[PDB]
Amino acid sequence: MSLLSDLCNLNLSESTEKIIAEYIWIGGSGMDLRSKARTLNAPVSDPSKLPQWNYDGSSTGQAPGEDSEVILYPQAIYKDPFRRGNNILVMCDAYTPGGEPIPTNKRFDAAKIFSHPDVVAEEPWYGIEQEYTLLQKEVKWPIGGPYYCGAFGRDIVDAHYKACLYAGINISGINGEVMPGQWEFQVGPSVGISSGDQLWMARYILERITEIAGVVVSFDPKPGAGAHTNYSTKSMRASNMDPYIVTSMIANTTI
Amino acid sequence: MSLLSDLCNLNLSESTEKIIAEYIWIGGSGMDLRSKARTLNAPVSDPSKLPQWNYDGSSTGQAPGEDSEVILYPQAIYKDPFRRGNNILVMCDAYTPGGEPIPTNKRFDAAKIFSHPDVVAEEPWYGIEQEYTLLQKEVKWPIGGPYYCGAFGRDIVDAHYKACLYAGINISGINGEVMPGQWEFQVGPSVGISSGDQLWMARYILERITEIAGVVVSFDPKPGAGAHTNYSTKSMRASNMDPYIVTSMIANTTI
Amino acid sequence: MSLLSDLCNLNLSESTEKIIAEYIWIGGSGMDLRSKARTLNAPVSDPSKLPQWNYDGSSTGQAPGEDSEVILYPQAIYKDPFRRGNNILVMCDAYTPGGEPIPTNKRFDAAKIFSHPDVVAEEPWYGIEQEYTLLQKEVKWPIGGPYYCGAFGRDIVDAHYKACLYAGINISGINGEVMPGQWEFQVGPSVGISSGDQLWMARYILERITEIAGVVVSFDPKPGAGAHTNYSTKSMRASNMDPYIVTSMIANTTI
Amino acid sequence: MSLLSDLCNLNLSESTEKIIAEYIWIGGSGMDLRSKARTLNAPVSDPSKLPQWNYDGSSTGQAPGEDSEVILYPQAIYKDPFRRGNNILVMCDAYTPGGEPIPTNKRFDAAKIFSHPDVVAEEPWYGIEQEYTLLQKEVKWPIGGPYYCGAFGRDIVDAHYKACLYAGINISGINGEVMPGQWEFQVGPSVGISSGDQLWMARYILERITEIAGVVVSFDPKPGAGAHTNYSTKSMRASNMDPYIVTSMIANTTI
Amino acid sequence: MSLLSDLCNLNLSESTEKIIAEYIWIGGSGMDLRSKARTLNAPVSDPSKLPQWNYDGSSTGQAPGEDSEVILYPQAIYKDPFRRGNNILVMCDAYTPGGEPIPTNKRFDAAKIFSHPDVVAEEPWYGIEQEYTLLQKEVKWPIGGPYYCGAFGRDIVDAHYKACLYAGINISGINGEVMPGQWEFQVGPSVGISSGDQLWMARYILERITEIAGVVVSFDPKPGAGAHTNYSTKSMRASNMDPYIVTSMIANTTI
Repeated sequence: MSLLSDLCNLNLSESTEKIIAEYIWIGGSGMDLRSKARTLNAPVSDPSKLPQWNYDGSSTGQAPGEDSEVILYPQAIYKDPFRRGNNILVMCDAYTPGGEPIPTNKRFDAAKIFSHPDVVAEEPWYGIEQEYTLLQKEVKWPIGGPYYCGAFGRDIVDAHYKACLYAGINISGINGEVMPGQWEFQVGPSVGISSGDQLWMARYILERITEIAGVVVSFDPKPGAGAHTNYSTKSMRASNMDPYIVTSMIANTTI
Repeated sequence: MSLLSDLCNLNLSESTEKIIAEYIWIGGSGMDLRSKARTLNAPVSDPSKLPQWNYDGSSTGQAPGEDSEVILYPQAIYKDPFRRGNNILVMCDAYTPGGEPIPTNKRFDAAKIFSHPDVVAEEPWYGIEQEYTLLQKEVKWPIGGPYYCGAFGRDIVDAHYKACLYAGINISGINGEVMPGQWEFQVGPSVGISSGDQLWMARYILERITEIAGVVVSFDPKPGAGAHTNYSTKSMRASNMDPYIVTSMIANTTI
Repeated sequence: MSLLSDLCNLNLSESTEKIIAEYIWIGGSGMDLRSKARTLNAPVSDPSKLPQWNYDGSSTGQAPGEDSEVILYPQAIYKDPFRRGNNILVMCDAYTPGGEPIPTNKRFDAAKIFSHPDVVAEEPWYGIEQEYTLLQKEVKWPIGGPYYCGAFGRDIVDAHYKACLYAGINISGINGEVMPGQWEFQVGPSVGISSGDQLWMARYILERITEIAGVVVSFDPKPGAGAHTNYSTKSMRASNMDPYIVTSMIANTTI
Repeated sequence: MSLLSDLCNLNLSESTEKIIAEYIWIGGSGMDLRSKARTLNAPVSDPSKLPQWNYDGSSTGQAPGEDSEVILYPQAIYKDPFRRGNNILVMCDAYTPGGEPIPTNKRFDAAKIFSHPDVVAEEPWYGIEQEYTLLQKEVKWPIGGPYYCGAFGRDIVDAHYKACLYAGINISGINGEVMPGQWEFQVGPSVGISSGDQLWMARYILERITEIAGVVVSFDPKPGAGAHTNYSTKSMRASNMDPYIVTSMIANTTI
Repeated sequence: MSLLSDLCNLNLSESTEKIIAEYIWIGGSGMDLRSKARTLNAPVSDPSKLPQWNYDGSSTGQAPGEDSEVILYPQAIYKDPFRRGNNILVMCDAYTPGGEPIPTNKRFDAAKIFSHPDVVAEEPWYGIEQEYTLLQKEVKWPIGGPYYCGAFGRDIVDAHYKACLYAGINISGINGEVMPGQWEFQVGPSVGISSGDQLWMARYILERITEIAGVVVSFDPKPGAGAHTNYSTKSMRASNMDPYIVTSMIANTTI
């Protein structure tokens, strides 16, 4: 009657060489996030050598009826916090076939903004601040002053923090809040496009951890959960809003 | 009081040398599968050295009442997910006595098709796609549009994926879809009769996963579901149907 | 809580040199087995060096009330698949005071039969098949035709099989059957009195695994189940009956 | 909760050098025991170096109101069941300050009896038989003919045996009886005052194991549970009564 | 639910060098205790290189509504029993901005008292005597004369002891009491301000252990529970009262 926990943790270096990999892309609605997996071969740490892939976009909800096929590309390579070992999560972005951004991409524009000379000569360290809430599934409300930096499912938050440490993303620090079940973590001085990458990946990791643990987070402005973006520069040195938009617009407007 | 999982997991290289082996043969209905186990002496990787063994055919149903004796042969030798250690599994095929195929064999015809000089020189690969739904025991209804890679019940599929990786199966990747609880995976470039072997072994492994967990899988097309074929060859390079037939009929017709 | 298995699964080489040893003898009805444990000093594989012991025969129910003293001899040197380590299980033979066999012994007669020059001349290897059923506490009925090699508490059976492999009993393979809950396993190569030894040890091990996992069994044919004998001789090379009677009558009559 | 067991099982030498030690003494009723803990600095096996300590005797009930102070001396150096590692237990005895034994001590008289030249030259060994019952917490009835060396909470007995084998109590075999829940165990060639020391230690370990598991023992003459003295000197070679009395009266009267 | 224990416990040296660190400060009410965390780069045992910090005083209840900033400093070097690894805890203290004491600071007074030339030459050791109670999470009453160490969740106390041993606290021994669920532990020789710091951090450790266990403690004078200090100086060498006050008032009055 065990929840298969004897499995799901097998060592792979003793049986085979193939390593699983999952492809995560932004969904059609702008906040939905969906993924499916494929095997791979001998591990490498260079995203350029990973093969491309596609999927059915109209089924997700970001591609037309006839042009469901929308290609994705590999650019970010990290570790896996739910199937340990050498398994890898890769943050792929949605594209209408032919190289042009999909209508709901908002990734190529950020790439060109942060690759523009006035920005790439600088170091747009965007320590964006993200905060959320952990309610439930059965009641969709938080468990149960002192709550700020306080005791409602702290194990979930500790698991998320340690999984983020393990994965390799740049996270800095967790913090509680007065409103029940509310926390926030800092990602520190990372590149704006990279900062959007880690924000999306960390939201996915949180969603998976909660669904494992028996709860669901609600990334909404009011469950208050929002976003604030700090800016660091070479000269200096909403809970569902797109991180690339806020990070890129600061780089575009300020520079 | 019910903790016996300390058993079922004992190391073998410290007490004895015997290694279990379970014989897997296709049942009478063509989709039902039966199996029983027997010891061995020493580890080996050559299927030709394994001894033969039989069973009572009329009890299973695919043999006559008086001719219940159904000789089986060893062809497949791969590890076991649910007993670990150094155990093996074999995908034996049903045969009438004297080397003649049983009425529900569908193994010798595909073997001779893929051993035909034209086909064997062709060396074709078949990434057969298989679709199914994991329903339940207590309700026998799917676990759970937006469901396409969107959630609950993923752990059974993760366990099955990792068990297939642990075994010798060549699997590719799970694709959650719109139908609740319904998932899917591709096999990949496997050589015909081999592709049928891995499809049957993977179906058995998933059946044991589900009966361990507490769910029941109905592979039938409409409990929709179907089967497709992939044809890659050196010249150019129903969800419950026999993999040998589809991979060989395209081998026979095209070649 | 209820976590006691940390103590149950301790190691002794880090603390002491004393090793437990459990003494098993045939009960009064001819099918019940009573036993307790006695400590020792150093491990050994020679049954002739073990100490002797005696119990209260009248309390058990196979000796006179006043002459309850029933000496027991050591026969078996095999490991314990419930406490592991260097723990051992030892056979015992009920005897009347003075070296004469107890009325319900049926062990010395088989010993002298298989020690006869004729029987030892034609080496009596005995493969014995034994059949049982899995009942339950609340119903005392099988868990839950097609059931032949199909699962009703397969974990109990896998545990028993692996424990038997660990504990030195020469078992050859389990075989699920048509009757719900009903299974059966073959013994294989075993020399007569030895065959009775492994049959009795395997029955005791199954009983203890059923009590550990919390489940009840009935080895009787109809709580139909039965047993057969095989005679592998050098010359040409009831589910609850005493193995010694069965394995020796064919040895005596044929040889 | 699934946690609290990793904490209880933390290794000691990884962080600090301090080792806990608990002080167990005979309570007011003569059968009850009381224990609280102190730290230490370095491991040692010589009882002559452990520091003295006292307590409040009026609260316990074996000291006068004004002279609640009751010094306790270090007696035994043996390990701990539930805090394994380098934790040790000491069997301290009650004493009115100034060297005068408490009326409920009954330990100094046995010391002087076994320290008398005739007895100490006799070297008397006492394999005392102790029998108890494992019923339950609340109902206080047995947990869960054939019962004599039988299936009523056997795990408790196995745990108690394996804990008693922690480099210490010279237990020499466990035993069951017809009375449900009833059990008993025997000690080896214990030297006089030791026999009482190990009997009290084993009773305390059994008490804590039962309270952890979920049962309560009831050491009463009629749960019938009693005791028997055994005498064996160099010349010749009640379930709740004080062991020191019985092991010394046979020492004093015979020698 | 069976998962998350593989989580919350991942190894860090395998993936990233970053180590989490949590900042605990005294709350506004005088007994509330709240904390947030942020990562670092490399381990160190020198409490002079860690970064600075601040938080929301008005939300917590310490600083005015407008000037809510409450600056904090690092001074403690310890470890975490709830996350293990190289994780550390620091006992920061509340200030008004600019280095001036906050109204509920009670740090500079004790620091100057113990660092006063006469006292620091004396360097008095304070074995504070702290006692508390473990009632319940839901009903806040114990789960259950003879109760004086003669149990109500002893596992919690054992866990707290071993956690305090791991965390580097100079603790010396535990004690029960007749009061239901009432315990206490001694810290023994500790240098002045370190006594108060260690009392506060041990209370925090116990608070998190009890909230993990599903049980709430009450640090109130009568659940009774108090605090008492010792004066073990080289010259002779309630449950919520501030340890610094009691340890420094005796330092100031006597010296």
